[PDB]
Amino acid sequence: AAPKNRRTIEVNRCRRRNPQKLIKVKNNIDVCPECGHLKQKHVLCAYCYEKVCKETAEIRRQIGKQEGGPFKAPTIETVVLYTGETPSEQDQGKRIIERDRKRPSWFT
Amino acid sequence: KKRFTPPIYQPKFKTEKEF
Amino acid sequence: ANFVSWKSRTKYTITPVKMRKSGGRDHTGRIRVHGIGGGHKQRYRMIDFLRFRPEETKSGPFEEKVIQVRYDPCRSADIALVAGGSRKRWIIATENMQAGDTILNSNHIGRMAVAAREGDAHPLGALPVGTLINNVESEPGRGAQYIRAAGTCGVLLRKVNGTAIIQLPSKRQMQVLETCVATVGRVSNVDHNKRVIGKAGRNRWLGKRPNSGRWHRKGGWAGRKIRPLPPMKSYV
RNA sequence: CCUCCGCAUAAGCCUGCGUCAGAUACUGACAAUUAACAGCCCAAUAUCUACAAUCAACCAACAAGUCAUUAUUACCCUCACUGUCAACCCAACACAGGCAUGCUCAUAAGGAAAGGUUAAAAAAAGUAAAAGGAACUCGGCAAAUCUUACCCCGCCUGUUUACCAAAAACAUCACCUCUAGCAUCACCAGUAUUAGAGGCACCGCCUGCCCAGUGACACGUUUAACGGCCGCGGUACCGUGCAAAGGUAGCAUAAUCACUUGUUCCUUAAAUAGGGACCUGUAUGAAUGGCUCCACGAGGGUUCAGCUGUCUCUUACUUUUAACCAGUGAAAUUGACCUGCCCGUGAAGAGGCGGGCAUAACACAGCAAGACGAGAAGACCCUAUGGAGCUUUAAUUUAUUAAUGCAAACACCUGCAUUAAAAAUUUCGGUUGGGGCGACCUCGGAGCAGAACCCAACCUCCGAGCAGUACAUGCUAAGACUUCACCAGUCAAAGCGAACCUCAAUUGAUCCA
RNA sequence: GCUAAACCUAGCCCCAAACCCCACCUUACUACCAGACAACCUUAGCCAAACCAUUUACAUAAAGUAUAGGCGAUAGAAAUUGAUGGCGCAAUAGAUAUAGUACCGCAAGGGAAAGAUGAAAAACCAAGCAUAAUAUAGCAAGGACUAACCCCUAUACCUUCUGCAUAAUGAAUUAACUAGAAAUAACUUUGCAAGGAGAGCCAAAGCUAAGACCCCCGAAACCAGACGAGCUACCUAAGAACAGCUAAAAGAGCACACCCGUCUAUGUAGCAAAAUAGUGGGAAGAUUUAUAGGUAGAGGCGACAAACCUA
Ligand SMILES: Nc1nc2c(ncn2[C@@H]2O[C@H](COP(=O)(O)OP(=O)(O)OP(=O)(O)O)[C@@H](O)[C@H]2O)c(=O)[nH]1
Ligand SMILES: [Mg+2]
Ligand SMILES: [Mg+2]
Ligand SMILES: [Mg+2]
Ligand SMILES: [Mg+2]
Ligand SMILES: [Mg+2]
Ligand SMILES: [Mg+2]
Ligand SMILES: [Mg+2]
Ligand SMILES: [Mg+2]
Ligand SMILES: [Mg+2]
Ligand SMILES: [Mg+2]
Ligand SMILES: [Mg+2]
Ligand SMILES: [Mg+2]
Ligand SMILES: [Mg+2]
Ligand SMILES: [Mg+2]
Ligand SMILES: [Mg+2]
Ligand SMILES: [Mg+2]
Ligand SMILES: [Mg+2]
Ligand SMILES: [Mg+2]
Ligand SMILES: [Mg+2]
Ligand SMILES: [Mg+2]
Ligand SMILES: [Mg+2]
Ligand SMILES: [Mg+2]
Ligand SMILES: [Mg+2]
Ligand SMILES: [Mg+2]
Ligand SMILES: [Mg+2]
Ligand SMILES: [Mg+2]
Ligand SMILES: [Mg+2]
Ligand SMILES: [Mg+2]
Ligand SMILES: [Mg+2]
Ligand SMILES: [Mg+2]
Ligand SMILES: [Mg+2]
Ligand SMILES: [Mg+2]
Ligand SMILES: [Mg+2]
Ligand SMILES: [Mg+2]
Ligand SMILES: [Mg+2]
Ligand SMILES: [Mg+2]
Ligand SMILES: [Mg+2]
Ligand SMILES: [Mg+2]
Ligand SMILES: [Zn+2]
Repeated sequence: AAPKNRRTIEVNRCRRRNPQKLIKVKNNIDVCPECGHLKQKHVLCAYCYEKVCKETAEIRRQIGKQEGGPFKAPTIETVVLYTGETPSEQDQGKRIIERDRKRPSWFT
Repeated sequence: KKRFTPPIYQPKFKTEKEF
Repeated sequence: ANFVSWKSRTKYTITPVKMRKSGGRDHTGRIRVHGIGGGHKQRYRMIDFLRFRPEETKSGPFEEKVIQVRYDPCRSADIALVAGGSRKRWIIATENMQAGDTILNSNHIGRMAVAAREGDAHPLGALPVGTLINNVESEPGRGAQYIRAAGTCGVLLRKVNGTAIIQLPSKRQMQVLETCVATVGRVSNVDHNKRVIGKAGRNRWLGKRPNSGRWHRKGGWAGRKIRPLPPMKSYV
């Protein structure tokens, strides 16, 4: 089947500017109390999540360096210790991942 | 008799143009 | 085209010569004869049809020994490697020609008739009337050209004047100078006529391409034609 | 998780995912592939070179085969040149296609079917399915199983319309007809058991009669050349006509004009199907080959049994597709459209016209009744003094070959004729209740057309294509008629010269003879 | 306000005048070995004759005359006479040309597009859209109206036809380009006038001069000369491939690779101008196939399918 006539710009404007086509305004956006960047209420904050992901990447790189190769996952719990921090009694018997920076305030 | 009209290729320069 | 005939060899030899098929194509490259093409590759064996060819520095009648009788791909009749003096040569083998046989080639026309013995070459004037001959020459010293296929045998009918009358296998009569040489007996491979091809593949092996599929109406030529035997072909 | 692969050589291409920097598998610059592998060879003159290969040994062959030097003379004294990359070539493309060889025969090498979500229809691929098991359908197509038997055609293996037909068509061994007595480019480095031009189609039984006609060959022959192969009167056989012979053997409702679904028996519950038969063919029939038959066939029919989603009768699920989100982003089409339904109208089937009815606005997903929907200036049919292909026993020719004969010259060549072969050029009228067939095509009389004239019809009816008489049926000339043009056809006063035409049609231009 | 719009000179057209280091024919652009091989030979056809067949054109004046000619379409003499730029184009124009380049084709061969500042860069306007989607009803307009619509009237255009809203053709739309050439004889207007005209020609008011009438695109075709057998048909040379099993020297069987393409489905602007998946035929031969060569259109080649000869 082929068009029998060219559809006019008036009809085309009707079709493509019908509110069903138009983008819907989102009212679920809100400010993150932690960093103040915008976030959707149900979604996690992009800025804070990126902070956590970068810290996780550093920790995981240290984990890989300590493991030294594939298939060397430890059989014990792991604890991340930052500069100026010593293992506690609970931390005893756990693999220590040392990070060469001050503990982040958000991290606890 | 079989009727076949060979396709006609438009010149390449028309579609090869660049800014 | 750039077609050059493979028949460029100038010196006679016993070695099989590497041939080149034509496929029925003329030197211009166009098909001149249909139904020829492909087939098993073959090597040509130079046949000395001038049976009385006395060796260099020699003359007169001479004998030769049959080393072997060999199938020839280029010929219906099988050939024989006949050796005499210090030379060998391929010749056309007669029916009852075995290895080790002695073959006499002479140019002498005696007053009487030589006792015909199969395989030997004598001038037609020296043969008894009615003897079976083959490899007959049109002219004295021309070389054998007639009665060369398998099982073909000419007949010596008359010897009037210094001429001989020969019944060719096609029954045509031929007058030739009695000095021209012809071998005694019939050509070998007499049963060649009773060869069954069996399959189209064997024809293709022999090198005969299939006939054209186009249907031809048969004209007035088609009907059986009974004609009087043509008159004698004379060469005197 | 996949692995068709993959790695090399060849061929092809020619720097085409190496580095750096800019942009936004691109641009510019820089770099690179190093010969041993491969290519690029050989001083002459003669002279040698029968004995395959196949583990080469037995064997068996046929289609009869890639693999060799010597003699003399020359001559050493001095390792260049070129390919080497890649994700690659031919297909307009990073194209599911094409693409030789050696190894790897599933991999050591090479790769990723899912952009994300949902799990609507319709669509594609696949799997499973109660009971039934072809009841579907043109047909067991497809799918599932592994499955019998009978026919037609063709013997068989092969070949063919690349891109709608793979066949029963073409070829084919076998058989047969015709032609040819011969060598230096095919046939053939051959010679009648050979070669070529053909027909038919292994084999088995056969291939009947005919040369009157045409053709061919001969100066009558020939049908395995084109082809043909009957009647009449009397009551199957008794006589006769005609013909060249009157269709023989065989088979037969055939793939065989129609009748046709021929008539029967078997087969089915039922059969225009299939198979077996017939006083079954005046349109069967014998190398335009006839019957029989072994094998074989993606050939065409029929069928037992099984099998199954073919179907009764559809359902469920997975993947793809799909819809939604993101990126990128065509195509035919399109007069403008503010683009409803019914009836009627009309260029003879209306969204637009008339009378009614209906009627806020726009999206999204489906559907295919219409827009005489898109697509290809319909391939069907007709027309065109438009083409082309092919065949001839269409018209015109023999320039060209081959023969002859006559000249010319002393067989060849040249010129002129004749005959064939091969061809070449060109055409294939019109009317027409569409075209074709049939009929007709010009002229006159009568109706249609009653009365000045004129009037069509493939409307109705009659006729003509002369005949007779005369030889002034001579010559001239006003004025008129006119078949609706012109051409042509008509009448005619007066005058000269003399005597003292009938007939409705009864015909035809120019040029040229 | 975006796409965009414009622009003036790059050049070209018609005339006049004037005559115009090395490598490379082998596989061209390849330093360096016995050759022998050498060119000349009527154009045809389309077309016109309304077909087609003989035939049909390739200074002035005599003259379109003598002649030729299916005496018709048409063809057509000779004697004789005397002989310095642009009322051009200006980037769809003018050369095809920025270039015979890019690109396309095996080859012969075909064949493009386009650029715009300034003295110095060492300084408002087409279509289409957006601003700004839409309100019942209808060739979209007109009469109107206070009022856009509502009311009433109105069957797009062109071509073709007896007759079209026609559900007959064309058209999406904008810009640019794109199609009436001329004699005879007349008519009008001048000049001169029994003469006119700047030899020739005409003339019983004619002659001389001027004005004013004759389109565009489209075939299948025909012929000539080139180019093509890297596809395909067949052939030539010298090569290569064919596992495994059954059988046994087989145009044998099953079956891979390989070749082919039976049937179904999908696809039908497709992955593909003939493919994919399944299924299937052959697969030691009349097999398949790599390389090079050959046969060329009045032809080749053909196990004739009027097959194939660069879709
Ligand atoms: N009609 C015309 N006149 C030209 C043409 N070329 C040059 N001329 C004329 O030639 C004359 C001389 O030209 P110039 O260039 O001044 O001089 P020139 O170079 O000596 O001239 P030529 O000798 O003609 O080359 C002038 O009158 C030009 O108009 C041309 O093509 N056509
Ligand atoms: Mg035949
Ligand atoms: Mg993927
Ligand atoms: Mg997806
Ligand atoms: Mg079931
Ligand atoms: Mg049924
Ligand atoms: Mg059944
Ligand atoms: Mg039914
Ligand atoms: Mg099936
Ligand atoms: Mg067959
Ligand atoms: Mg077969
Ligand atoms: Mg073939
Ligand atoms: Mg086909
Ligand atoms: Mg084929
Ligand atoms: Mg097919
Ligand atoms: Mg056949
Ligand atoms: Mg049935
Ligand atoms: Mg999207
Ligand atoms: Mg209606
Ligand atoms: Mg919709
Ligand atoms: Mg329709
Ligand atoms: Mg349509
Ligand atoms: Mg038409
Ligand atoms: Mg015509
Ligand atoms: Mg009149
Ligand atoms: Mg004409
Ligand atoms: Mg005309
Ligand atoms: Mg003159
Ligand atoms: Mg231009
Ligand atoms: Mg605008
Ligand atoms: Mg309409
Ligand atoms: Mg219309
Ligand atoms: Mg029309
Ligand atoms: Mg249209
Ligand atoms: Mg080739
Ligand atoms: Mg094998
Ligand atoms: Mg086999
Ligand atoms: Mg045929
Ligand atoms: Mg045909
Ligand atoms: Zn945050």
